[PDB]
Amino acid sequence: SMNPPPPETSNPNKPKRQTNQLQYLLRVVLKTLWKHQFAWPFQQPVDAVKLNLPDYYKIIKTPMDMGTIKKRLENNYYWNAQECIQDFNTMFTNCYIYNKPGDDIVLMAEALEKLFLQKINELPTEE
Amino acid sequence: SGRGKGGKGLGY
Repeated sequence: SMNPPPPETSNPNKPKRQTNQLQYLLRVVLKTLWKHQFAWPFQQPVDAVKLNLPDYYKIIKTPMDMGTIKKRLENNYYWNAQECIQDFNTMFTNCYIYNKPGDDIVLMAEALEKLFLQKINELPTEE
Repeated sequence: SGRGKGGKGLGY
C-alpha cells in the first residue's frame, strides 16, 4: 500500500483570521509540545511505507499529527480555537487506537496529552 | 490494535 496524501493544510476557499487564542495555540501550546523530548513520533504524518506498517491506514482513517497542525495554524486554516484543539485530540486518540497498551509511544502520548491539557488551561481571552 | 511501532529508547 501507498501512503495516503497528507491532510490538507491550506484552503483559500475558507475565510481567514488571526485571533489571540489561535496565536497562543501556535506560539505557546504547539511550540511547547513540539520541543518536548517525546514530540518526535507526532511531528509528521505516519509514513506507513517507510515504517512498514501496512495496517496503519486500514485502522486509522482520520490521521492527524503536529506537523499538520502547525502548517494549518501557519495557514490560518482554523477559524476557531476548538478546531485546532480537536485535531490534537484526534492525534492522541489515533495513537491509543493503533498502538498497544504499554508501548513506548503510548507513554509518550500520555505525557504530551497531559502537558497539552495543562497548556490549554492557560489560553488567553477571546475577542 | 495493529502491529505497533517498537521501542523508542525509554525502557524497559
